[PDB]
Amino acid sequence: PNTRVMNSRGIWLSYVLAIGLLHIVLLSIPFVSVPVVWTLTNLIHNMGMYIFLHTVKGTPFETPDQGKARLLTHWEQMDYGVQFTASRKFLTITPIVLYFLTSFYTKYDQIHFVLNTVSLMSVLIPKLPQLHGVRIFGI
Amino acid sequence: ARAWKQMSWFYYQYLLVTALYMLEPWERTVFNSMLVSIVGMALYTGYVF
Amino acid sequence: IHHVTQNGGLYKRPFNEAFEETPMLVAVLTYVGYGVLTLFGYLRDFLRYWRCHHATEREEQKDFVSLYQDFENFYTRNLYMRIRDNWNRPICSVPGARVDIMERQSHDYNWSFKYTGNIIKGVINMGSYNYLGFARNTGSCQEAAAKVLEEYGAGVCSTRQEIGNLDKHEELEELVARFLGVEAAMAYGMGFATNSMNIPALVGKGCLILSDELNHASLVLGARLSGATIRIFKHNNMQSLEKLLKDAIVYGQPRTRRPWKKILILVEGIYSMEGSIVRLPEVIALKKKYKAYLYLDEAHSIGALGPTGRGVVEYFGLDPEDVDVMMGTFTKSFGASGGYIGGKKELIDYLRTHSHSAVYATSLSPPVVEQIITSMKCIMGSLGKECVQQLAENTRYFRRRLKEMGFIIYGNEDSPVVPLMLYMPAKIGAFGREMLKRNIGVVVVGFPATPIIESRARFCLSAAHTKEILDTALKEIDEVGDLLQLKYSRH
Amino acid sequence: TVKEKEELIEEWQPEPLVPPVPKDHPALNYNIVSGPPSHKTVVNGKECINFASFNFLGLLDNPRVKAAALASLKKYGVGTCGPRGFYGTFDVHLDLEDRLAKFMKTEEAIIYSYGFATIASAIPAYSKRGDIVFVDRAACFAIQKGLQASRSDIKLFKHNDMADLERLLKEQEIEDQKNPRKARVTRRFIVVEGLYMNTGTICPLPELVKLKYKYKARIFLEESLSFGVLGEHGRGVTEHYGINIDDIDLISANMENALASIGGFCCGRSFVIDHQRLSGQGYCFSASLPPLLAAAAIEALNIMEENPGIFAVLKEKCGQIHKALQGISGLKVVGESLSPAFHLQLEESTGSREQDVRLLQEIVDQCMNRSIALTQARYLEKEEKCLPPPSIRVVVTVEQTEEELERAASTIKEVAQAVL
Amino acid sequence: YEAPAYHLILEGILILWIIRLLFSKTYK
Ligand SMILES: *Cc1c(COP(=O)(O)O)cnc(C)c1O
Repeated sequence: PNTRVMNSRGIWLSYVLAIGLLHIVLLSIPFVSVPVVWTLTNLIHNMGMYIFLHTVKGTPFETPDQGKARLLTHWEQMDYGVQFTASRKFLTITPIVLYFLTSFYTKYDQIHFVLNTVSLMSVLIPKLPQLHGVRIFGI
Repeated sequence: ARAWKQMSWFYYQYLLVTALYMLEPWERTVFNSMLVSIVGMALYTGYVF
Repeated sequence: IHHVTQNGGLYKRPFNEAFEETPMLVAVLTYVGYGVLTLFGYLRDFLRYWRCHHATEREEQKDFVSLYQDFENFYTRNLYMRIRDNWNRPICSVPGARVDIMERQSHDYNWSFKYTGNIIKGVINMGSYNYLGFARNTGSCQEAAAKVLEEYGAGVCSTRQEIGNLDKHEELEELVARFLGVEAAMAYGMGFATNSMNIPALVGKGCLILSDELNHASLVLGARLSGATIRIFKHNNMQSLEKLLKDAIVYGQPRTRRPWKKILILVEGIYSMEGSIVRLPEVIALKKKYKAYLYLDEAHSIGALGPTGRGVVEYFGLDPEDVDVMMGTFTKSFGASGGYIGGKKELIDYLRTHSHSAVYATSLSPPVVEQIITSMKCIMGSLGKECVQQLAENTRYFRRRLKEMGFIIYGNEDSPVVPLMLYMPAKIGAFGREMLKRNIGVVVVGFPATPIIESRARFCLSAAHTKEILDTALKEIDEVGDLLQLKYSRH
Repeated sequence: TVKEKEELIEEWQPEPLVPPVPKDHPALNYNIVSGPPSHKTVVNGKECINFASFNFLGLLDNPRVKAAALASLKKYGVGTCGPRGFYGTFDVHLDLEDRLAKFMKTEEAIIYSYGFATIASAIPAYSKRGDIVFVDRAACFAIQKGLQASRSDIKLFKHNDMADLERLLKEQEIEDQKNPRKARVTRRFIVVEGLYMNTGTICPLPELVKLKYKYKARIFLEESLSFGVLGEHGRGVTEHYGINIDDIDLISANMENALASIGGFCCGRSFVIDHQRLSGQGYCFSASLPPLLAAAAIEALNIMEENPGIFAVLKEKCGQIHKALQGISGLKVVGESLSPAFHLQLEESTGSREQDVRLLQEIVDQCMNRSIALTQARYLEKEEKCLPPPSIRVVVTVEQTEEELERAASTIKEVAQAVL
Repeated sequence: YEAPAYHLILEGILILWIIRLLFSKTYK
């Protein structure tokens, strides 16, 4: 119920394979190259993680707490406000481990360092504890 | 003939898992096309490489 | 004597529950099913930017702030509306063992229904709350209810503390007190409005409520109305009840560190979903160690559990004097409508004056009091007390039969509710539509009322189910459980 | 914390679960009624005519209502095993909803199983922790629990009084031009009751319907006592004022008063009634209304439609128990001439209330010996949040038979002066 | 191979950010 959704059974194993389901598709494109396979699958991952966790606020269902979760986004309400629980940090280590493989692949370029890193800082800046209720100029 | 009717169950079993069953058949062939046209794309790169 | 386990809980009988862990391969495939529904959920909600018809907020003199949160209506139109053709079924007969269900279909893909002409005759239902089988239109059990209805009328037009207080109401409250084994009791109008209007009369401002993870909406709403801290412990986890109860006494309120004013525990007899009897002797011997209070909720418990069934307190061999307050309902075992709260005499006299329902809300209807009275006579002494030995057989026969067929069943092995485990959300709307073709109706519970990957279906047994009626239903889960391949267990 | 310390604290003492109840000695004297609470009832072994039963139309003792409730008990049974979603929705649960939609002349009509929980469970479905609700401060206790379960900030306004309701809505237009984003999602409501149980007056809908639009709120009418007899057909305060039913967004009521049944409906437009099925919170967690109680409500709807002249003789009978009662010493009549349920509280009020309740109990108790039964209008003291003075109620029916109604005005003038 | 200028420095920060992140254990 959006406070216990990433701490159920088998949500981690179905989150790793969703990256592989995204990567084996994007590696299977004719007019593309393998640097802009791992460049492309890093933007699509960190855009979904920023739109499904840091923009959508509320529940798809109707919470019987009279909408106490209405103003808070989905990151701010995992496991009822505690920060470093067992499954909140796994969603922070995972864009890092993807970033290292996209660092070994693409062979350490310039403008792909421009595009991969600022898409990697764009998912980690709101994941700090000292940026909990702040919404900067929007939403 | 019994290998044809039983093969239609494996399509029906494909409708239950991954939730193609209550998906309003105007929207079933949208998901059927994207499941074929990517694997048909994973054979075009699959044969070359 | 069986177990004296660690906390002092003394079990007379063996307990033997079993919650089987969900497989890895199945629990990956469910999220793909919820994935393709939320994907087409946003795809369908995108295509509604132009003009299966909607509700259309009135246009004439409106366009104020929009009445509903549209994002909170997501599951009620993209996962519920797809498969809501079950669990709303109009029936047109007595809800006993065989039920005549009206037939309907949708030309609108379940946005609107239409009743065609039919009555699906002779459906064995397994989704209604008819444990002892006192819901029938024959017999001398409900013959005495018509005698009251031709005299009193069809409802008191008043309140208890006002004029409306009949001789039937004082006659019932004396009968419930002897039936449970307590000193006094008080009967209420409906069972949901018993918990929602008396829990704010017990606890006040500086109290604490240790409620379970899944009680009901009754014991939750009754706890929101009394301004009091609500701490959740895990479902049947006596190590997590004790740790919240130890850390309640040696700490205080969250702001100031005063002691708690009083603490009580909200537990139930049989939990409805995932039907599991509460570990009740490990709560009695725990509340005497921490001086807490206990609020037992015999909703499904009374009439069903224990020989000459008077709830779960007789089922473990305890006394009703050590439970502080024993709420229960009359809808689910007695074939009536109402509810009660029983306890010490000093408790009921407080709840006959400061009660939220003795002063504002009307009392029971006079003919449905007599159905409660003539049902509680048949249990104390006609298909009376031989049926609680008969539901004792159907609970044992039906449970081990489904388990050795490869199905996966939750719960204690002597509970009348048999939760069968559907995992995929598309097997929710398939298993509901598949059984109804095969002359049997069930109740299937979906995603937001369960966890994500639980999504189970449910079988409410009945003593009106004989052997051939029950054996026919086991044949029809054999076909459907092998058709949808819902054989998840490894045993 | 040291482990030995956590054994020291466990000498801890809780307050007992119930207090030693009585103030001086309130046992409240539950009036045991022998038989039906009919016209000629017998209360505590005294044959007497009643003035606290709310069967205004006299539909409880009507043989057509008992005939339709008997012929439905012999084919459906007594109770409904299960809630209304999980195989509990009969034919009459569809037939009674379709009759109340066409008797109120609106689209849908929900049915709850209990008259208290039809507005304690309809208000929290809509207002959810951010909305602003304006309540008339003397509403019933059923409304006052919908306002606590929905954690929305309530702003009370004075009873039967405009220009203190305009003042609260100008405090939102100041708040509207203060933070224009937050006041775009507030969705404020107005919750008023059509005829009040606690005062017995009628609220001005035409200065409240036309004021809904200029300040962009929504009206939740709760005509619990106004349903049954206000209009020439019995549709309540909406037909008495001659305004359209479509202007009011949720008409709640209960089938307990003036229908001799159990439960309550909430009729309205199908944009709003459909949402109380997936979040009604007492609609989908309790058993449905038993079918013998639903058939009595259909037959009560048949008598109210096929003989609409019974609502006329209830009106001028209120014009004879109210006109022939004012002008007496000791107590004042605080109900209107149109409302059938009065209050007859006492003027020149004393000091403490518990003595003032005790003095007023003597008027009822001395008059029960004269075959005229009344009541005493019980309340909750420390829960009601705005509580009226102690009163007594005089409730009139259509089966009053005026020559023994004018006796009841005479015997209550006589005993009000021999006590006070 | 093995040597960009201002990238292994930033990758060296994040590999020391994880070890801090794996040991925090607590909040409100
Ligand atoms: C069955 C159920 C109810 C239903 O209340 P009724 O009005 O008796 O139908 C209430 N509380 C609990 C715990 C239940 O299981």
